[PDB]
Amino acid sequence: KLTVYLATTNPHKVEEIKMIAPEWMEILPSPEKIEVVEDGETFLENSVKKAVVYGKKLKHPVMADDSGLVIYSLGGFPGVMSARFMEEHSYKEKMRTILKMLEGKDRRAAFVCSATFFDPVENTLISVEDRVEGRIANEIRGTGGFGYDPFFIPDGYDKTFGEIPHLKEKISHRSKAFRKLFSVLEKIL
Amino acid sequence: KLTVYLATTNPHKVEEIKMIAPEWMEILPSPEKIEVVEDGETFLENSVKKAVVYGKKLKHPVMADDSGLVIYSLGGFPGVMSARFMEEHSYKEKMRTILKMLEGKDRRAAFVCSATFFDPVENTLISVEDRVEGRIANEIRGTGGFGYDPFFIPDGYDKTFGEIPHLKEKISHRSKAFRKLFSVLEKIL
Amino acid sequence: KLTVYLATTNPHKVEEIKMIAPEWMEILPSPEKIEVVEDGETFLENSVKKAVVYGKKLKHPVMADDSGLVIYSLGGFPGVMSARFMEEHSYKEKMRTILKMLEGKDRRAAFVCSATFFDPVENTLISVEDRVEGRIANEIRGTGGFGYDPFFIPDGYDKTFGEIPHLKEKISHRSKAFRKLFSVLEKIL
Amino acid sequence: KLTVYLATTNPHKVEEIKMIAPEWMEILPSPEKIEVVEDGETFLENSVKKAVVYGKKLKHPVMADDSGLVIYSLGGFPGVMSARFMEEHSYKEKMRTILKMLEGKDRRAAFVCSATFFDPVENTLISVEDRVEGRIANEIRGTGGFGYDPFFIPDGYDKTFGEIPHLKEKISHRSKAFRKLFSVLEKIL
Repeated sequence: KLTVYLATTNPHKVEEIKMIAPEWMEILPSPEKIEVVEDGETFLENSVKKAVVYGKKLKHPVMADDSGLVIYSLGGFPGVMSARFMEEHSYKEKMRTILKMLEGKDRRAAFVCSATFFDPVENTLISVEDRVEGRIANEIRGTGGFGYDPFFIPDGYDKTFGEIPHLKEKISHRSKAFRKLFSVLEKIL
Repeated sequence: KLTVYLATTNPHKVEEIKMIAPEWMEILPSPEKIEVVEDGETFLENSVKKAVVYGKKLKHPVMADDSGLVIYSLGGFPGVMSARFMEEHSYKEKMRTILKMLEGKDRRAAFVCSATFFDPVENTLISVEDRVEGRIANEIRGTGGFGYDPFFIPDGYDKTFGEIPHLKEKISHRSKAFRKLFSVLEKIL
Repeated sequence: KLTVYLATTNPHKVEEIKMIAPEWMEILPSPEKIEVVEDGETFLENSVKKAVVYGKKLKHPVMADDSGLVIYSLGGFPGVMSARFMEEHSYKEKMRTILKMLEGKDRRAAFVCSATFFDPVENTLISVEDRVEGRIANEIRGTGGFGYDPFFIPDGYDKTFGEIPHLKEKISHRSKAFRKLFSVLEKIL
Repeated sequence: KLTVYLATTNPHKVEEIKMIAPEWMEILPSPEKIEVVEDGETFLENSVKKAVVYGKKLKHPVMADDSGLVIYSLGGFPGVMSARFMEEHSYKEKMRTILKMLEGKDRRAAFVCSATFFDPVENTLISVEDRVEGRIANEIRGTGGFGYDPFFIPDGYDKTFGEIPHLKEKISHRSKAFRKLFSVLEKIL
């Protein structure tokens, strides 16, 4: 009933969103990789920018995601630099480095997702945020998920998202933010 | 029940929004004039920018408005330059100049408003657009309203908004866009 | 000695710049048309933005030009909107429309050019501006040059740049701005 | 001959720049602290942005400095985030944390400075960059200078800038970048 483009060519993000989409939404990947300067100070600003840039180009409803790992004891690092930090290195190398940063520090953290819908015909924009609170593990565990998953333990669990990646579908920042978005869209469309 | 700041110090805009607010919303003017570079290509982009800048500063829910006159035969001019065009001149001078531009041209036009709500605590942003279609009068008539009102005739009428300013409350771009916003907020908050 | 790309495919700008380039500089139009959102409030900001985006992509020295017509009695219009104003219409139609706007007004104006050099390897950026003062003619005359040239008469002359395009090399905003830029470069290279 | 405002109240930058300024230039810290969103991906973009915003407001020539520490094995971190990284913590804590990140890694680094002059009356903008190559020490040493100075050892020396701050005037990124800028200015003023 509604076909919507995603404003990301990140395969892990497309998979994760497709698997929680409502029965009434056909989610397609953008058929063009569009350049976006992601220079927002916050996830919301980057999610909105991407949504707007893709929507103006495609002239069709789009959704975007800007997301990140926030470690409270490190001033919220890496945050909006989650991908850009050590971007030519593997996530395993990034996690080993961040584990060294946290020696002697409080390990509380969150993954945060800002999910944005833009219809460029009507000029309706809806952006909502959600998060999964947790803590950084003391070592990397598992190879499931992607990115920082193998050292993030969600609230309520003792295993990392690398160890129990199936739980992302229920409790991740992305699943929660996009379900929050879908709920709004069900009300207003 | 909800106190919301407006992200505009324009007195005419504050009046117009206050008079259509729902009984559950207390609308206050921003207690600080905040500088915003309005460099968006579209009303939506400027409405979002203002909402975000004020919201991040005030740390409290805000709404913004970016609005303009769009004349189809003049490529949509003045559009986002509605205020900036001849800004040191009176609106009477602006209208006399635009009347000369339109000699021999189709007079169809619209006022367009993008109304944006941002809650910077939750990071929820909602933006919606609406419009009042009409035509440019052949001369300036009346002193009601503000800005280009005295030469804009809405669809369904033969008088300008300068002549019948009371109708803005029912049919203007601003009344319609903000009511559309309020409707969404009633559903999701 | 120095090959430089120009951040425009506007053939008139290319020709105009090539015709005053010093013997030590080879000028090439950019072989890739790079998208830049030209949202600067001034010619300098748009010129810098173009230089930086193009240089970052090309990884080679570039120059950029942002130029426009500034009519003082119209608050500086069209200014940075010189191209975007009625962009789907011919400059002939844009001039006819502007002539109607100017009836009864002061007719003084200037063309303004901001010329920018950027070397992305060294991270050296140099931007200089110049202008040619004049007046708007009562009618369009000549087909020489480009853009608004056929209704702009430079001080010291009674013919438009449409009529005397050969004089642009000597007196235009673009010739003066670029010569100023090349002078700087000659000193510091 | 020329009075110039500096677009910073950082007293160390002020002192450092004043101590190498030529006899013909009077440097004044900006008497108004002007808000700039420093969202550039590079030092040059942030330096230019600051120069332009401050100059537009002050309506007088200004210079700006955007500088940072670039550690190559950390993908160039902290880079443009040099200040923003753990901004609520002391540089001592930031250095301790970075030391932990670097355990077992290549320890090469550079300080980089982009120095920009802007004359808003003429619309002349000049930006030049320089750097000092070095390595990160195994421990924090000295309290001289500012920021990351106490764990950065410039090539040719065995002491940190914390230990030998007097040498910054001669060899630092900021001294070289500004001297390069003043050389240009001496030629073209």
